Amino acid sequence: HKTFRIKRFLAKKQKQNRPIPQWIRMKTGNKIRYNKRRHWRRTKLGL
Amino acid sequence: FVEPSRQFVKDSIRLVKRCTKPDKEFQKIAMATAIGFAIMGFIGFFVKLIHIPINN
Amino acid sequence: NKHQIKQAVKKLYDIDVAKVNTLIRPDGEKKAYVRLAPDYDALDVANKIGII
Amino acid sequence: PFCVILPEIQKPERKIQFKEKVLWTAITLFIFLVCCYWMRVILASNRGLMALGISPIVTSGLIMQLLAGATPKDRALFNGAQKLFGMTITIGQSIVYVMTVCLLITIQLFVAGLIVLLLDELLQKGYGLGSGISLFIATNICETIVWKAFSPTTVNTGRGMEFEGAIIALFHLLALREAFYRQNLPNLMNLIATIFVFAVVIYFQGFRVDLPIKSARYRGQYNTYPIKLFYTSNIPIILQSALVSNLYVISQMLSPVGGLCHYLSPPESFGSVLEDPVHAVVYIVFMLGSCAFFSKTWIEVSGSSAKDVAKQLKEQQMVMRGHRETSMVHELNRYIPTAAAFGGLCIGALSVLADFLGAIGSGTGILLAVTIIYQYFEIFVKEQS
Repeated sequence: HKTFRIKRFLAKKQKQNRPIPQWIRMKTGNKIRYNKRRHWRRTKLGL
Repeated sequence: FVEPSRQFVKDSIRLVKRCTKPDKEFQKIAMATAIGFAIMGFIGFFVKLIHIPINN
Repeated sequence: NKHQIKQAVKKLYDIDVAKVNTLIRPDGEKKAYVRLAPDYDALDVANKIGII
Repeated sequence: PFCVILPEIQKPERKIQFKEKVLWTAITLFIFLVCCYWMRVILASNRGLMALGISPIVTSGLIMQLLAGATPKDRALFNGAQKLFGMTITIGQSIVYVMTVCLLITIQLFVAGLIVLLLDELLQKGYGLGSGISLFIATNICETIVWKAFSPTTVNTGRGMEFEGAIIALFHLLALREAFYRQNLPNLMNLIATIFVFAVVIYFQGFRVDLPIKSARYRGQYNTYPIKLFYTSNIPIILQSALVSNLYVISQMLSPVGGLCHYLSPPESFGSVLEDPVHAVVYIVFMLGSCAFFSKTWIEVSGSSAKDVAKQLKEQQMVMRGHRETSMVHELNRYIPTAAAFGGLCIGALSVLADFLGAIGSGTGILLAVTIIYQYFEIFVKEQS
């Protein structure tokens, strides 16, 4: 039992839980080395 | 009983529809391939025109 | 909605639709299963579209 | 136990520039072409000590490999065993020449025993102009390219002057009859038809179904596995139909354009020949069906079927975007089996179109030439960034 808004929030939170693309490490001024990753057990969503 | 025949041609049709073909793209791809073929044929013509002057 | 999806499919691919089922995927996209009319082969239509 | 007394030869193991291969490996064939079954000639060569030397050298390798497949101990028997059949193949053509005091003629074969044996192993290393197909393209294109140069250098006349050429003979003819009789030296008209065949074949060469493929571990770039429309190299398909045609002819000759059994024969005429279609239309039907039959069976034996391709992709860790490993085969089966059947049919149909139009090379054989020259084109483009 979910609402549409909760489900959309969950979908957005799911689409953000991926590693960075590797080619971004090759850019000219890149300071990132890895991804704000979230684990369902380690950290809980704001609900 | 002729159904497999009716199958085969139909599958062939599908392949032609699924196969990527040079459409504007026809001009570009065909021209590039024809230029390559022409230069390779010119190289072949040049390499195989060396033994003639022995008879003249 | 199902009416709009059915009409859009009919107009875009010049075909008939038997029915439409819809779900909203857990990534937020909406997926539609469009069952075509019995007198239409979904395999040939898919080949026309480009898939399969 | 008696075969462990023959050594082998060495090979280089270093990077070699392409210029050396393109400049040096393409030469030294003039010695075999010093002298340049007339219908059967298209198989390997024309002269009956020179003989051919194309089929036997690769035949020795095929025999040694099949004996191996029927380990350092067996490895030492590879390069050593070719010399065992090297003398047999050379004398094989000569003794055939004898049957259909003559023993003194055998002295002429002394030089020819080893002329091509040395070149057999060396040409393979480098660019990749091996498998004897480099020899075939050189001679096949030669009959097409030197055909133009024949007219200025031709000395024989027959009935009209030819020592000064025939392409431009306005003084000889003129008024001027540009529509001359193309029964000998058709150089003026066959070039018109053949260029059409070159354009159509290359267009059908680029047909392929691109299958989305991705690495099973990395997210990002997507590659495509190309399934060509032919999906089979032209040599496996066309040879299997060329060999049977040659095998048919030699059988009838031992047991056909004149004074010979004409039950089965390819049509040959300027324009069109038609007296009984029950002969002409049957020829193309058997030609098209055999080609698809040969192409469909080749993938089953060459390890290029849908089942084998998936094993290759699984080994390389490549997967379909949204399919399991087991669904690799099914998607491949959507295109692979029908591409071989239809691709073999198309390449056979191109030969019929090539033969009917009367292009350079009598239609057949140019399909082999256009494909192989394309086969090395993909190497050429990728080696130039």
